[PDB]
Amino acid sequence: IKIKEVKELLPPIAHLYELPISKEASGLVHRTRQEISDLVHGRDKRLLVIIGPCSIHDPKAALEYAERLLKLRKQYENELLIVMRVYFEKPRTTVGWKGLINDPHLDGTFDINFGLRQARSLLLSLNNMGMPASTEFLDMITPQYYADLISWGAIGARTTESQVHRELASGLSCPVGFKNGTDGNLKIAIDAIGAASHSHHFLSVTKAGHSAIVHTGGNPDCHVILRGGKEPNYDAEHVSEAAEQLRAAGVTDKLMIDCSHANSRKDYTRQMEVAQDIAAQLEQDGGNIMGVMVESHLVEGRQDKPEVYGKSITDACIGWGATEELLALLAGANKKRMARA
Amino acid sequence: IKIKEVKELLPPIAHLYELPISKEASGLVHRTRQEISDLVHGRDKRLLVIIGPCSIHDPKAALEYAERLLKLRKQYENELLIVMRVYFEKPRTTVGWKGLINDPHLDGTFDINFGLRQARSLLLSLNNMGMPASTEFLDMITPQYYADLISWGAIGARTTESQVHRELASGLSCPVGFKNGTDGNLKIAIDAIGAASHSHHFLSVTKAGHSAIVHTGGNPDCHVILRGGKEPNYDAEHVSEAAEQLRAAGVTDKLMIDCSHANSRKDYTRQMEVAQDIAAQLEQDGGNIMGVMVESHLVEGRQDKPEVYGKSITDACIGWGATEELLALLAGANKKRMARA
Amino acid sequence: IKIKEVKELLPPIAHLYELPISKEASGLVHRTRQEISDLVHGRDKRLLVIIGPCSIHDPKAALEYAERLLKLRKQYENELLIVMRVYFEKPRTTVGWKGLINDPHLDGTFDINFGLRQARSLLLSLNNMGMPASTEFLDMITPQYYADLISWGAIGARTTESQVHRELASGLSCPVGFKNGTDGNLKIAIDAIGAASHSHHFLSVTKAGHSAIVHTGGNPDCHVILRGGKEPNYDAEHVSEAAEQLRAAGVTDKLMIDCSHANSRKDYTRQMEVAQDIAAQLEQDGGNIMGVMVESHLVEGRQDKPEVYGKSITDACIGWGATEELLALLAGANKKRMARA
Amino acid sequence: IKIKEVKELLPPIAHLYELPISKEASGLVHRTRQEISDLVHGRDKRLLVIIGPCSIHDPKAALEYAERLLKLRKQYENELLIVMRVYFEKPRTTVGWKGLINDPHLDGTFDINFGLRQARSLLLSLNNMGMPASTEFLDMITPQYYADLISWGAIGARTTESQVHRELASGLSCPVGFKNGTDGNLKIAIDAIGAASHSHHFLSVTKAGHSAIVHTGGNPDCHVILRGGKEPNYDAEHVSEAAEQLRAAGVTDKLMIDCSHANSRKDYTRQMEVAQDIAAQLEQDGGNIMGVMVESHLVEGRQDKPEVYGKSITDACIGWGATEELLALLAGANKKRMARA
Ligand SMILES: [Mn+2]
Ligand SMILES: [Mn+2]
Ligand SMILES: [Mn+2]
Ligand SMILES: [Mn+2]
Repeated sequence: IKIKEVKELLPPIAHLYELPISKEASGLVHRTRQEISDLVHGRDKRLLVIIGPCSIHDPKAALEYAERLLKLRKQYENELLIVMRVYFEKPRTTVGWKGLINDPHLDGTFDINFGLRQARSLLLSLNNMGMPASTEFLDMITPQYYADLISWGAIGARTTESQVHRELASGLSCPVGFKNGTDGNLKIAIDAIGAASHSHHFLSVTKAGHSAIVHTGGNPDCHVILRGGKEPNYDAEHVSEAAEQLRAAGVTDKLMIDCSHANSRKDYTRQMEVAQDIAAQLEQDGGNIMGVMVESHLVEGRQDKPEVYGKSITDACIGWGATEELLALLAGANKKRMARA
Repeated sequence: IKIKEVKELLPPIAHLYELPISKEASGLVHRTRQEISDLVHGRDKRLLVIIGPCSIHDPKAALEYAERLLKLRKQYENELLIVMRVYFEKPRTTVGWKGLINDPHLDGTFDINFGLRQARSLLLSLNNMGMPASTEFLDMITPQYYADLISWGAIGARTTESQVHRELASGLSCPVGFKNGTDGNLKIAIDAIGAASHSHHFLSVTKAGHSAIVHTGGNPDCHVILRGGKEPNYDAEHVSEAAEQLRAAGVTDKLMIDCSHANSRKDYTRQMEVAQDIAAQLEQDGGNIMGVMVESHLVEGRQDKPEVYGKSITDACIGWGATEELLALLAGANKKRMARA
Repeated sequence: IKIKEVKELLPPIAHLYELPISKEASGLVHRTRQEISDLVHGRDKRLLVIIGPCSIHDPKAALEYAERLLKLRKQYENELLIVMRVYFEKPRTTVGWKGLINDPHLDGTFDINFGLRQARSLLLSLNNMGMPASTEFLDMITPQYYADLISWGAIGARTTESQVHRELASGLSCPVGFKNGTDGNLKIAIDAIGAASHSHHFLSVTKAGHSAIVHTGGNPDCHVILRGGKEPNYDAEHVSEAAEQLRAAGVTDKLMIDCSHANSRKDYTRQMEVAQDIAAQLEQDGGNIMGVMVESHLVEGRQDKPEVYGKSITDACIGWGATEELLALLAGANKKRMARA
Repeated sequence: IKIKEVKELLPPIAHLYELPISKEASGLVHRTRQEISDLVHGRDKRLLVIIGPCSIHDPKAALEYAERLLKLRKQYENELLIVMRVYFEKPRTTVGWKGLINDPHLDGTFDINFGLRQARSLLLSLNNMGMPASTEFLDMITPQYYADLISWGAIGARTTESQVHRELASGLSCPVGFKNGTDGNLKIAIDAIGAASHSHHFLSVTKAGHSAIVHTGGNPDCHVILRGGKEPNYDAEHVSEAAEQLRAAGVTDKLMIDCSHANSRKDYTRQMEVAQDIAAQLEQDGGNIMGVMVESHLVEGRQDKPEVYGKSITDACIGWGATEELLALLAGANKKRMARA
């Protein structure tokens, strides 16, 4: 009774067969993961910029966004390592649309086989055009379908404390950022990095769709993300305090700052103020900052229904023009940080 | 490449074949779930008491504990509905032993097939002798191996905000309690009840060990568990405030109070003080209280290595004598509440 | 031990997702099966003609063959029910190429996943143009990949006596012809119809690639195929004797005659002689004949290597010109049989 | 639609977990296989004697039979290599009971999971007491459940010509005997050896119950079994003709003779007469003979319903006293053949 239906799911290998990773995508992913690892461990001083839509609901608008962003990725490549946000899985406060995978037709039909196909296809097209991709890993089974095409992964604020999410991260091939908790707790993200760096044994699902025991090796390229709590936590004093806590736990004291969510108090117009503060830190010193996150789309704001093209149906985003402004600000500031060497 | 090995896992059907649920277990589970549902919705005024070890590491001692507890379950049955804690999965702050399923030989061999077998076998013997069982559902795959034998489930403080745990709960056949967050946030637990009461579509693993899309019906019997935060939250004034919030979200305002963890501040001896405060609430009014949780074993305290029989290797528990005292206290207090009707 | 390796196999559902059966193919298949069932039980007097290549080794040629045969299928539709031979699985006397599924690139690479995909795709294109398809079911696992597209099936002379093939036939949705044995034993085909008409329990593999127990309903539309032994068995006397045996076993006394294999002494130039004999039987009486089988391709003969387009690499076939002749012979003869209403 | 239901099947790993092969069973199987291989290729001149019930329908009687046979296996070990017949799969002419796996309760309930469990359990008890085991491999999926416990396999007369059976044999770790066809055709057995000695790619089912592509290495230890046809084929003249044909095909000219089935025809006691003829051949020369097959039980004859203990419900068997006599005859004769070294 509590389970109304069990439905057919295609295993990852079906999608892999139709959409094998190309040589060029495979090289881009490999390189971008190493370049990000370098930032995490303080070997390079470019700023990782994870930027793009709160959520992907329309592949067409995503590829249009990617095309515009790719120009800026290239233009700023000596200062910034730009990776697009390509988020397919959304955690809700209670209920709501959980993302393109879970319900790609945006109407309660839950066509997950289509969703996974469409996700893999978009990620392959992105990597093929030269745009690497990032996503939040929320589900335990979906990652086998597309993790080979992801250069950087997030664990959400709502799952940073979760032991199964820490286990998942311990087996991912990409670097992973763990967000502080929804009321501001940083210690859980520091503890997550500790957990995810270790080997684990746990149950998962293979590429062929069958359950198995997996033994992971640990992920050495995890870091923390500052995304606000009851109050914002992006400023120099908060960064300095986090770095101190990170060092005391013996993990990397390089961290990423989210300009959106609780750092902008859920007002997309405040993302630019955050980025201005970060720019000012980078100009002064800013040695503990390795990255920033930005919720950005073609058109600003949000809507309940997907009426307007290139506008978020989840958290409100800045628009394109404001995106060019914010990237130019961050690239100018980091150029100065990098020259201080 | 961050995956060191993938190992063979027996599907649930293998364990179900060797250990089918008996008529008597099945009847006990079905009726205990309905009895608890009645407490969650305020139809009955007995107190649900979830009591037993922080963790199971030794089935033999668990059965000895269960035989003692069964006499009290019977004695107090008009005032208390006593259900044993049989927790096979432990969330750690960073790393550590994750419980009997994950590493039943307590030595880092991760014999999960044996662990699942042993979990199911203990649960079946418990239900067969008349003692119903409760556990924390932490892993997404393990529950198909033994959920049929569980009368009440917990979602931990660290995972209440996790969407995949809310989805799990929405498909469970037992009532589920959601703990408030580790620093005291209640809202996430109230939100979880909202989420878990609804229907979801998500990926899970069948009894045959294959991935599938599952469509759940929603769980109408979820409630909150007060387990402390930065400060304890067990007293009347916290109960009253939680009840108000619960009513404002339109969900059940009957809740459970954990005498252990952050409500005792990690001093097991304080579980009795908490239970005394609860008793005084039940005596004065206590209409919003439907249950208590208690970490109890044969022998009090804790130890790092499993040297002493019937003594915890995880959180410190009260011993058997203090357990008899606490249950007498709660039964006398509730008998008065119940007479007020 | 003596297994050199185990390799990844996509389950049927992967192929069904990429190549769903169309409305029109589904209607054609349903219709053709009922029409054939009518022949098997003597409800209609058209002649079923199973005609085409010994084996498919080039889908392009097969589609060209089909487009030609389609014009004859339409032209003769009141006298003949023409169904194309689309055989993907070949039994060898010892070793040799086992067909397009087993080794589609014809070079010992055994790309079975490609082979299955290609088989399904050809079958679907055939049914979509209006040509129904027939095949030999030799393998126990391959049928789930394409049986939905097959209007008539054979069990080979080498497998008619095999219990696992009889079981298979008992669960197929198409009519099935059982060949007499390689030395001329007819009793095993009669026994096979008996067996295949009954319900069975046995092990098989689901559409999802998992082993299971299947309980079949029996196949009421089975019949015998006369294909020679030590000596040919196509003549009136053999037909009369077979009919008698069939009636004595209580099964349908309508049978099919193969013009090729041991009835032509493995000499493709002899197929026309057999068809002439059959025509003479239809002209005299021929009441126990419901069908013929013919090995036919664009170009006559055979070759060891696939050098010449539209020429067999297995048993030698008659060419297109000889095919037009044979069909016109059979249609003229059956028109007369049918007019004796 | 012609599938009335699909039912749950435990994979081999479930049975392997409850009944792992012991060290002693594993040593016995390994040793027996090699010893049989030595017979097949003429390195040792003991006679393989495959002896026991036509079919196993009662594990208790089978173990009692094995305890009696063991004493003779030991007594005759320098002359004879005695292996018990433990046949769980039976090919029927049309329909009938297909053996203990397919329907263990002998009542049309088709409890295959119980049947596979019982089969494995008996085979393990037999190997543990020191009695090695032989069986006919008829089904494609069942072997994974118990082949590890089999020292010699047969392919039946009915399936010798079947390509999927030849494939199966190519992947078996035991020596395999192929029977001549039901009407006496020896060539198909000789062709089967050729086939089974080669490497093949085909679809099969893994120990975890999932379909896969398998690549076999070929079985170098196959041989022919003379089991009669239109006429018996056990005498010196038939053996000499078979040896010649075997040598002309370039395979082993050491063969086995079945005393039962079409060699003894309608009189099971004629098995003794066949064995007397074989003994006389061994005394005279008999260089091409490497083994015999005998259908033998505690009690002679056969019955339709399993009313008498230790009596066949399939083909009629000689009784225990005749079994002692036949073994003594064969051992005395072979002792003389061997002394002519
Ligand atoms: Mn967002
Ligand atoms: Mn605890
Ligand atoms: Mn042919
Ligand atoms: Mn027999």
